[PDB]
Amino acid sequence: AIEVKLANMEAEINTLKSKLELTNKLHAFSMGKKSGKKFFVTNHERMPFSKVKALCSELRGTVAIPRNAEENKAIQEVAKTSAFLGITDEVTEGQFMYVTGGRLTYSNWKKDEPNDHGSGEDCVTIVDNGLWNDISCQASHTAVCEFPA
Amino acid sequence: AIEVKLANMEAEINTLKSKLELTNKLHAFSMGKKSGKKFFVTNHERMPFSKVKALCSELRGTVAIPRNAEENKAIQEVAKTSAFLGITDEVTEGQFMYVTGGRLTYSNWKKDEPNDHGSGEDCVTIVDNGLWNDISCQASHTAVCEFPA
Amino acid sequence: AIEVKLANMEAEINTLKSKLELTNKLHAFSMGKKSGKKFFVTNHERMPFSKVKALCSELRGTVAIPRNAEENKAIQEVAKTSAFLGITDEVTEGQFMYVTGGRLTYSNWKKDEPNDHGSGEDCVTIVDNGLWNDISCQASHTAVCEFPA
Ligand SMILES: [Ca+2]
Ligand SMILES: [Ca+2]
Ligand SMILES: [Ca+2]
Ligand SMILES: [Ca+2]
Ligand SMILES: [Ca+2]
Ligand SMILES: [Ca+2]
Ligand SMILES: [Ca+2]
Ligand SMILES: [Ca+2]
Ligand SMILES: [Ca+2]
Ligand SMILES: [Cl-]
Ligand SMILES: [Cl-]
Ligand SMILES: [Cl-]
Repeated sequence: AIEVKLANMEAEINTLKSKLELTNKLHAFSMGKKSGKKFFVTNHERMPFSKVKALCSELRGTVAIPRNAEENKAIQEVAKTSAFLGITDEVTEGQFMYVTGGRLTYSNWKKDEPNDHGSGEDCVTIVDNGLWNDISCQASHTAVCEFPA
Repeated sequence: AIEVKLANMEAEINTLKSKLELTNKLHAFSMGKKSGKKFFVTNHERMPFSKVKALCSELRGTVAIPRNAEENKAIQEVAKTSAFLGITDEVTEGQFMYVTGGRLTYSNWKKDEPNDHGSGEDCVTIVDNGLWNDISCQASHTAVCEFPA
Repeated sequence: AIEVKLANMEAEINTLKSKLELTNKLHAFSMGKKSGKKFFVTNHERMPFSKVKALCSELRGTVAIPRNAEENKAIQEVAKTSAFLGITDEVTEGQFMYVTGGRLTYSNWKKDEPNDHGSGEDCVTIVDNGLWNDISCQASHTAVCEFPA
């Protein structure tokens, strides 16, 4: 009977949706996602900023953005090496903004940074001791993505 | 036409279900699951026992339970820090039972434990060297869930 | 109704397929998959060659095979200990072949290897120098699976 088969199909699809959600929750938990907190993931690959943005966007995340000290430390831990943050002053020199919009608030700049060095630096990397340095968007640093809480 | 479309979609569905099962298999393997052994996993978050139970049930798992010295060792290495076990003596003082049911088979109490210290301690935690200490269920410890072999 | 519901379910199936693809991409990323590069994964379990092949087969992968020094180094780093490679001379003693078919191209044999020692050695393990040694297929070494670039 077509209708009974259609109803079973709806149930099969709803069951699959729920199982996929469960799979997504288990993976986030295994990646260290804390309850009600956003999480960070890296493949430890170094690449220019444009590639990190593309990669994270493709995974439905964004380049990691430290909004506070705890998150900064979490990102530093995940990365292990220098890594790009989702913060740049490409739109207007001197005004750092998050890739997702809004003016930069919390910061952890190394002493004497940002300094738009040489020909100019519009991207930001979390470096030694978790401090920040503005650097060329064309330089290759570790790709760290963040996913919603 | 319609009956054919429906049959073709039932086939796509079966294939998708098998593909998701694969994703689950590969994820567990990547997280260290050994052939024929229970899969133990943590996000390294410390919280009260009530929360651990809720979290593990939310992922369709259960709070980690060491049924023997080998599983106890496995849990010890996953947790790294003090972690709640799925065991309590909430029914009868001194009678430790698994949250999933039954009397405790294996145990690894630390010297002078269990002591039901102070106002009482009805939960259990695996601590240094993998030894056990009873503790208040309200205290916050690492959340470690288990999934079937 | 019938046809509308059937059309909706096709949309649901395609949406679910896209979501599962996303989940697989994100899991590959967390597993360390580098852009356009093949990747290796291990659960750190040690088992006989027969079991490694069966396990990787279940996961839709293959026993890790280094096609060059780069891949050889990657497998060495994932395994951490001796691990089996998808290379054997089981068919014809002395002529090592990939389990995936074809004659062994790249090789990194330790001096004096392969020597089919004692009772016989038909499988190959990448040792703690990246160098290779032929060994009994019955011996238990780390299972490292390889997935496509
Ligand atoms: Ca500029
Ligand atoms: Ca600038
Ligand atoms: Ca700078
Ligand atoms: Ca009590
Ligand atoms: Ca007690
Ligand atoms: Ca105690
Ligand atoms: Ca032989
Ligand atoms: Ca041989
Ligand atoms: Ca040998
Ligand atoms: Cl720049
Ligand atoms: Cl208690
Ligand atoms: Cl052999």
